[PDB]
Amino acid sequence: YHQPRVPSSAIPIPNVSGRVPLPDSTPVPEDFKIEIPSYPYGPRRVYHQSNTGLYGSALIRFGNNVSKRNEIKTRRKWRPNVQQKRLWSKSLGVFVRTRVTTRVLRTIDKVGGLDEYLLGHKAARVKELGPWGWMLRWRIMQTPEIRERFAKEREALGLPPREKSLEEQLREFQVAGIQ
Amino acid sequence: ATVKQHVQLALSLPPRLRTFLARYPPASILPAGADPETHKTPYQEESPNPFMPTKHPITGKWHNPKYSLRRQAELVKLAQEHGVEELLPFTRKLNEEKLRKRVELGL
Amino acid sequence: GPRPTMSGATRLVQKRRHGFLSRVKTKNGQKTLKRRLAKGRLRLSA
Amino acid sequence: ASHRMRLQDQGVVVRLLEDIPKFGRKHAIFRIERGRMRNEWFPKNKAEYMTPARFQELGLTRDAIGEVDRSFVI
Amino acid sequence: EEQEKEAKKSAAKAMLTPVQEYNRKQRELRRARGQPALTEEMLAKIGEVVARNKLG
RNA sequence: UAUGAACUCUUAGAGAAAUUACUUAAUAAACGAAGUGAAUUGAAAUAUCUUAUUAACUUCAGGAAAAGAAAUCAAACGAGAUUCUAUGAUUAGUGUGAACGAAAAUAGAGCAGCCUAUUAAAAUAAGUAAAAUGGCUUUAAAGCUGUUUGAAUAUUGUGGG
RNA sequence: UAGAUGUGCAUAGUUAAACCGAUCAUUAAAAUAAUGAAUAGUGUCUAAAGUUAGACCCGAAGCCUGGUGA
Ligand SMILES: [K+]
Ligand SMILES: [K+]
Ligand SMILES: [Mg+2]
Ligand SMILES: [Mg+2]
Ligand SMILES: [Mg+2]
Ligand SMILES: [Mg+2]
Ligand SMILES: [Mg+2]
Ligand SMILES: [Mg+2]
Ligand SMILES: [Mg+2]
Ligand SMILES: [Mg+2]
Ligand SMILES: [Mg+2]
Ligand SMILES: [Mg+2]
Ligand SMILES: [Mg+2]
Ligand SMILES: [Mg+2]
Ligand SMILES: [Mg+2]
Ligand SMILES: [Mg+2]
Repeated sequence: YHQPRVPSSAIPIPNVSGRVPLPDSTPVPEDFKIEIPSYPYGPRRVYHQSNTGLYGSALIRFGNNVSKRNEIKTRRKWRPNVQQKRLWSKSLGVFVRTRVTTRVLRTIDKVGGLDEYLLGHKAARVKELGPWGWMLRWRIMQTPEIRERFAKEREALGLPPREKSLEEQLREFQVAGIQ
Repeated sequence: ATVKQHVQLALSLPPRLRTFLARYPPASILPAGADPETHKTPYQEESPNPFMPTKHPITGKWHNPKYSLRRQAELVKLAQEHGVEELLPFTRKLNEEKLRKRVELGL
Repeated sequence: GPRPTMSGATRLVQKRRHGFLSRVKTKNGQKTLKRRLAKGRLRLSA
Repeated sequence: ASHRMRLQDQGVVVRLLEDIPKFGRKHAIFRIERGRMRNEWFPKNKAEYMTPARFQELGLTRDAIGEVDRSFVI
Repeated sequence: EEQEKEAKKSAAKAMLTPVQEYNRKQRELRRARGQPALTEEMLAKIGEVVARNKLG
């Protein structure tokens, strides 16, 4: 999709292909790439359309067209109610464009927003996210809002406070290019 | 001299039983003046009764028992074959409780 | 009846249409090789 | 009348944060159309979804849901 | 080529939530406790129950 | 029991494989799982049905894979994960018919349990269970599913069957 | 050593079926009133057979699926 530019972040919203192409305006040392951790459950072998949107657990289903008198069976399909919406992300602060089903839209309102739908750790949710939803999950993790939220939740669980960030690495390349 | 063979009887039990008794020892086998509340085994501290569900304090959700009703029946059947059924904690699969609930309440 | 369909036939079309590379570089051509290889053929192509 | 009717959505529970006029005062809980909250209020930080966890932190119960006040004025 | 493969498959450890990191840390502390051992003082008391329920 | 050598292509890139040009560039089939899914045929025609969760194709994966330690079956007694073979069974049952067709249980091959899983996983699971509707499966249940909706908190009787 | 274990068939028939039972079923109550139904099985071999599988042998045009060729 054509995603907006994050207000105060050089890292753009990833491409559905998994690539994060940076503008040539950003000086970057050659042989450098932003690789997103692979999806734990791997891509979806059928209905590749769902590998680029928030489809949840909905796929294309095949069944029969049953007549009225003789009950003759004919093959048909059942497609999910896929729509293209602009969802607000509090962390990023922009309207993330994506294809989402009407059932996943209700879940977004149920959890409290797009960010709360991507940060879920339950196995059922990571499967619903898919390759695309896993990339948005990775993008919000780099934001300072989610970073300060996880750093605060580690103090309640008795975890030590938590190397270098990816947003500062790109900042270090602009000062390095001036020297 | 009969104490050297008693330990040989406890050491002859199946490993599946020795393991369970090691982490969930009842107050009967503990030392004479021992207090069950203190020196609790790390497993007992997590679950006083591994056969009953426990409500996590922080999160208001019940945790399934460490031994399912199917595995509870296998320990009672394996413990009853070696005469150590008096050591297992309370279980609805106990041959006595199963029979007590019937005589008490009936059909 | 049969016709002389190989009159004026060039060996450049044989390599393009039935050659080895016309098959290893296509999905359906890999089957022909694997099929002909399972049967034990020496002449996999052309 | 019938024994079964078309299933409908009554809206989403939200708590106002900016004292929206014609809808309710600040910190007012009620059900609103999912479209207005999703496209207008939430992006502008005018309201917030009332998730089950939000009810516990604020100490309120599910029985505190009000109704929209079309006659409200600042 | 093997270290770049194992390190790649372990690259998702930076996307873990604080709870996922907390549970994974408890296994390291739990697995270090080991298995409780049965004192021969306790084994002697267990044999008494066995002998009493087999021969009397 | 060690050991020297072991060319070219399939198999860097290109191309009319065994060439070019480079370089210490390199992995068939059968079997497995999911997805998709016929027709001949039989019913003495033929539509539901049967053929058939078949053949075939596509994807992904390993030496095997899949499955697996009960939200399982039983029936007032009890059994105790999965897998394979036989009986149960031309049975219950479904279907106008033609035909299709279980499970409990038993015998044998193996036998192993667990979350501290002998390789590193859960803070015990919510858009889920479930409902209506359109289908699959099927005995109407259970199970699978598109659409629109949408719960509860443990034997001190909460949830599924 | 001892105990138990391993499909099945028959030993009782009757009715739609259960209760019932050398008796049972129908007679809207029952009752010799009548009518119908009652007495060696089981295993093995040899052989001939019914059923389902290619099913005594040879023979279509055609239908579907995956591939090949301008
Ligand atoms: K007919
Ligand atoms: K029948
Ligand atoms: Mg698609
Ligand atoms: Mg011709
Ligand atoms: Mg010509
Ligand atoms: Mg509406
Ligand atoms: Mg070469
Ligand atoms: Mg090449
Ligand atoms: Mg069977
Ligand atoms: Mg549970
Ligand atoms: Mg459901
Ligand atoms: Mg029910
Ligand atoms: Mg059902
Ligand atoms: Mg259910
Ligand atoms: Mg009889
Ligand atoms: Mg021509």
